[PDB]
Amino acid sequence: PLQSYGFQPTNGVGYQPYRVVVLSFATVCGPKKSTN
Amino acid sequence: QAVVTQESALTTSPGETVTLTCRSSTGAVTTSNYANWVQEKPDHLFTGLIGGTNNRAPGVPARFSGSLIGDKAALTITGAQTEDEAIYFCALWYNNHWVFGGGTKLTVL
Amino acid sequence: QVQLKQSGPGLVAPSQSLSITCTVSGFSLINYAISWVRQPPGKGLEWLGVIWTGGGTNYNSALKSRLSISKDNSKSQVFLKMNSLQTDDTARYYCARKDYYGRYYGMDYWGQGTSVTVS
Repeated sequence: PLQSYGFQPTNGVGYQPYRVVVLSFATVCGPKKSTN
Repeated sequence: QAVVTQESALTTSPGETVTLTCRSSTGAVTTSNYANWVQEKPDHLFTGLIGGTNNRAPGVPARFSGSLIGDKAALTITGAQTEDEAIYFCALWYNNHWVFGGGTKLTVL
Repeated sequence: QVQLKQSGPGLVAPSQSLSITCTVSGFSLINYAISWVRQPPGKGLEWLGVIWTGGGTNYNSALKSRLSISKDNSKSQVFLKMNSLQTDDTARYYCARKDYYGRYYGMDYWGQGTSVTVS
């Protein structure tokens, strides 16, 4: 029940895979902007 | 930078799904250039299949399923015995104007 | 019911002018835009031009500037004009409805078609 798609440098951009990273959303806080 | 093409050849037995790809001159097509799929009946009847490079048209059955499957625009129809005998055109929005595809003849069984 | 109508004699000899009209029901020219497509015998469809919803015309770049398209907001009529024909211009012409406001941004409906023949 496992299907493998072969990837090689010869394989085109469409055939070749592109890595996908998905981020899902208090501790993780954005930087606090500080002026002078 | 204006070539639009289709395989112009399609034949799917019922029960198996097929993908037909329309390829532009800019390589992989982005949704920014909107992709459209239209179907031609042999009686000069036209209808809209896919819009927005991912969105199916209103009133066309969900069995019609078109996405950016490949690098270029593509369309997928599940096999049907009778109603799929028609021509299909791919459309891409260049910045200035619209380009329409060549047309693909589907002949089921 | 939403519907597109277009009418005209069609039969033209070379080098004179004939115009085609598209008449619409079920929608307003304010909520939609109208695009025209052309179908020569046995060849693929090509895009002619578009009228914007609230004024402003566009035409195919390669298509001659020696032509004009026109419309009626109140009575919902649209007119396409060709001021000089040549034998390559014989084709079937179609009017079409474009909804760039709507979620279905592409053309929604198309005209019922008119035959235009040279000689």
